[PDB]
This record gives sequence, structure tokens and C-alpha cells, in this order.
Amino acid sequence: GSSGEGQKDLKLGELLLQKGWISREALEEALVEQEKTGDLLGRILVRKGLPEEALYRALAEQKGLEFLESTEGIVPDPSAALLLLRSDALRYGAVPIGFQNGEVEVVLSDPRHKEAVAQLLNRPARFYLALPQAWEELFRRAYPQK
Ligand SMILES: Nc1nc2c(ncn2[C@@H]2O[C@@H]3COP(=O)(O)O[C@H]4[C@@H](O)[C@H](n5cnc6c(=O)[nH]c(N)nc65)O[C@@H]4COP(=O)(O)O[C@H]3[C@H]2O)c(=O)[nH]1
Repeated sequence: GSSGEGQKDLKLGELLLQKGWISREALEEALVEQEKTGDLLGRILVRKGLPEEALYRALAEQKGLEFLESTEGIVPDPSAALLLLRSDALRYGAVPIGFQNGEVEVVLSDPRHKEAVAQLLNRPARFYLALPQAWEELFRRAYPQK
């Protein structure tokens, strides 16, 4: 529904700090590592021991994406599978499932590029953010064999 506990969307790292997912030092550590590694603060922060669900959950709050409680519940369809292919889905990291409100529902494991494809499609589509473990398996759901 709705949540609010004096959170701050000032920065990705801060967003997690407000919730208390990572230690104050964890943020600085991941940040400093990004300057030497040049990787994503999120993926680099995970090294501290942060769960994927948390790293992705924050991305949805900062990127304003819609996170999926799960994948097993999702109901895939053939029509949606026509939008993107198995290999093509990996090209952008998105996978269709169905349509709602005259829009195309596509679950991708990359909210950062959500706008990249959203702008390329030039059409009304609902972009969700699901874990890499659930999003990967979803491929079998959206792309049923035979
Ligand atoms: N002092 C400080 N600085 C901070 C903190 N958080 C971030 N930063 C620095 O700002 C840039 C920009 O970060 P944004 O908050 O604009 O957001 C991220 C995020 O949207 C996305 N990202 C980051 N990590 C991941 C990831 O693991 N997966 C995905 N899908 N997207 C990810 O990229 C932008 C860019 O952020 P960067 O991590 O490239 O760099 C940060 C920090 O340099 C903070 O708390 N404190």
C-alpha cells in the first residue's frame, strides 16, 4: 500500500541507510570501492552482505519502479511472449507476461534502463522490478516450451 518513515531519496545509498539495511560504514565502503572498481554502488554494496531483494527494492524506490512480490503468482501468456523473445529478452533484460489497461506488462531486472526501453517502445507499458533469481526463472513461464 503506502510507506513512509522519514525516508530520503537524496541518494541510492542513503535510501538504504534510512531503512537501516546497511551500516553507515557499509555505504562509504561501497562508495569508495566504486571509485577504484568503477562498478555500480548497488552491486558493489552487495559485497558487504546485502540481500538482492534489498538492493533491488531500493532501486524501485529511487527509480519509482514497481517491484514484484514474486513470480510464481504472475500469469504469463502467449500474446505477451510475442513482444520479446527468449534471447531478445536478455538483450535488454526484460520479459513480457500480459497486458493491463491497454498497456504491455514487461518485467525487467534493470530499472536503471527502464527508461531506455520505455522510450524506445514508444507505447504504454508497465515496467516491474523483480529479483534476478525470480526474473530468470520467469523466462520459462513467459516462454513456455511447445
Ligand atoms: N555520498 C554518497 N554518494 C552516493 C550515495 N548513493 C549514491 N551516491 C553516489 O551518487 C551516484 C549516483 O547514484 P544514484 O543515487 O543517482 O543512483 C544509482 C542507481 O539508480 C543506479 N544503480 C546503482 N547501483 C545499482 C545496482 O546495483 N543495480 C542497478 N540496476 N542500478 C544501480 O545507478 C545510479 C548511479 O549511481 P552509482 O552507483 O553509479 O554512483 C552513485 C554514487 O557515486 C550515498 O548514499 N552517499
